Amino acid sequence: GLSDGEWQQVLNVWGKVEADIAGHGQEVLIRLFTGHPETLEKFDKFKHLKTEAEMKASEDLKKHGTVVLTALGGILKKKGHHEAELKPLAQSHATKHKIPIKYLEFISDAIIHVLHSKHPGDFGADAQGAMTKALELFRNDIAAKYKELGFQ
Ligand code: HEM
Repeated sequence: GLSDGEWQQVLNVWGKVEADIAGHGQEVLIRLFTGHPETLEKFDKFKHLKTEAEMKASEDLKKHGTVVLTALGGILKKKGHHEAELKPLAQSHATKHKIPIKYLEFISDAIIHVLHSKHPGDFGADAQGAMTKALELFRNDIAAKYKELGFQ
């Protein structure tokens, strides 16, 4: 649950992402894959990537980064009223991709890391607080659907 002022911070930060969605999406996935190499094994189309240089050179990884952040941005713009947008993603990630909630924690922290890396000194403590709360809400509502499905 976020206040109006917190949502305003989230959507202000998101403007930074929308200026370069592919570059942000690429770096988020690279941070996930290099920090948590077990996550790469869930992607049949990226498991061939052995080095970060190959990851950086992969145009399909940048494409998928655009898909991921476009979906997340659509959810964030609903300011919590995201049941219709979130349900299909919860279902596909639990039942088809088999993504444990832990990996959603990993990618949430990766987003925070990338924002500081690309905007050092321009991602203030209030903005980090609000973005963190928004990603916690996203993860918590996914977790509720995971529990319904019995997925661990
Ligand atoms: C912010 C969190 C995430 C968002 C918004 C997101 C979004 C998406 C979307 C929109 C798709 C394509 C449609 C679909 O299959 O539902 C997708 C596919 C997929 N996601 Fe995610 N995802 C997220 C996190 C993760 C994480 C953490 C993992 C694994 C560590 C993951 C694994 C996958 C896989 C394996 C696919 C299929 C890729 C393919 O072969 O095309 N997702 N995701």
